[PDB]
Amino acid sequence: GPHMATGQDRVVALVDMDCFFVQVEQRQNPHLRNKPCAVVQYKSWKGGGIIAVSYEARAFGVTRSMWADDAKKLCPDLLLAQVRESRGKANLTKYREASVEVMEIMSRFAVIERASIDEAYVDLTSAVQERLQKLQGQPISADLLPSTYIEGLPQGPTVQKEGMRKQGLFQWLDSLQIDNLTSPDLQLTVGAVIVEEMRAAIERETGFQCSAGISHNKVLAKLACGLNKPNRQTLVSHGSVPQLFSQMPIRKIRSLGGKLGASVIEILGIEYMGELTQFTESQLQSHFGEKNGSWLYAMCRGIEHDPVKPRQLPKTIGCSKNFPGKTALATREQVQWWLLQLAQELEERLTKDRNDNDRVATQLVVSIRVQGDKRLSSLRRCCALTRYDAHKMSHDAFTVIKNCNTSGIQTEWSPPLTMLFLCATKFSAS
DNA sequence: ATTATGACGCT
DNA sequence: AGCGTCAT
Ligand SMILES: Nc1nc2c(ncn2[C@H]2C[C@H](O)[C@@H](COP(=O)(O)NP(=O)(O)OP(=O)(O)O)O2)c(=O)[nH]1
Ligand SMILES: [Mn+2]
Ligand SMILES: [Mn+2]
Repeated sequence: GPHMATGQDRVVALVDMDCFFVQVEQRQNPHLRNKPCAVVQYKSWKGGGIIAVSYEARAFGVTRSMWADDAKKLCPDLLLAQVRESRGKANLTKYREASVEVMEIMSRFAVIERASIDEAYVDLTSAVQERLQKLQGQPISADLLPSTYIEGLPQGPTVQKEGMRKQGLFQWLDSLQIDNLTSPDLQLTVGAVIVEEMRAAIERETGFQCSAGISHNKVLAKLACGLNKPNRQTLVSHGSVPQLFSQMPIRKIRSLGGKLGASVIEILGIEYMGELTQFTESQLQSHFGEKNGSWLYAMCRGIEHDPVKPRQLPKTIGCSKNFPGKTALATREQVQWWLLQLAQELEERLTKDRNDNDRVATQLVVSIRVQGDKRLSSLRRCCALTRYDAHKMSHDAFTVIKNCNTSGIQTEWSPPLTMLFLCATKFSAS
């Protein structure tokens, strides 16, 4: 009872940009704004592959992973923007720079954890304590939460979406105890006020809209963020978890969408996250390992301890290109030329990183895939990265992979390569 | 012939 | 160190 810690110590937010690459292209080209729009890489094969979709286009069924030609079948008026091509490959520099814009704004409010190109976690615990001190017990006005949904409300005792949102927010605010500076629900609420301010700053200063989740940990904040996209934020309280999880398919929780989640479902004969509560911690550890079992036991009760890492910058800088079907690399000249192209992009990105961020990578990872292997990587080899020189990096990558070529002929490469990947890692302050 | 990444766990 | 998983 009283000693049963409830995972309510922290306030954590997850901010995720809406259809990010689409918004970057819509800012640049006003003709794409408020239209069914998608971003594609390449063009020749099936119109190119879609990686981002505006919410207008999603209404027609357009999705990530779809070929543009098929998307045009669903939505003939779909507008398309192509990712830049440099040195023969997709070049994502424009979106990385737009990402830095957003991350720098977020960092004004709190130390952030960059989780991807378009989303970051925020530990708002301390900022919430400060704003609570300033409030002096003043209640929180619904006017300060103009885009916030409270998950699970309204309940009990109404036709429009905004009306439902305000109804739920009113129920939430009317139930709040604002004389208690340690009430977790009050803390989440103040956290949501701060996130409204953060999202307002992002849109004012970049033109980009985002959604957000506010809860007591990273997994619940990420799930919350998804509930009311786009351009809205959602508060998931500790108390909302039993109802939320009672119908939540296990695969919706981050990290359970793959083989482990499928094993949970098959071994335990369950479907929803809430069903996990009936097992003991030892039972779950016995099926899924000590770490996974402890994580599942806590997570199905809304409890998770993974910290928001103080990390605004990526830990690695990498360059990769697939060579599918008949484009697979089958000569030594080909393999060398593409290693050079990747290494030249890598050198450019690394040199800009060193100038911006006062650090130097010290290890080069070379990964390849060979024809007939379904795995992502067929082989990974590291070597030393001592100079930011593309010619040296590509020569070193060739040296570490060249023993892969089973061809007796010096010129031919067999079996052909379906992927090259260069990744700079193990950064040190310079 | 989804593709270009990036994070992290395991042994 | 090299490989596998998860993500998207
Ligand atoms: N190159 C590449 N980029 C990708 C891929 N998948 C996503 N991206 C890029 C393009 C995406 O714009 C960006 C962020 O990924 P999300 O947050 O998962 N999707 P979004 O922000 O579009 O929509 P939502 O409003 O639902 O969050 O990552 C991929 O497979 N490859
Ligand atoms: Mn996004
Ligand atoms: Mn994202």
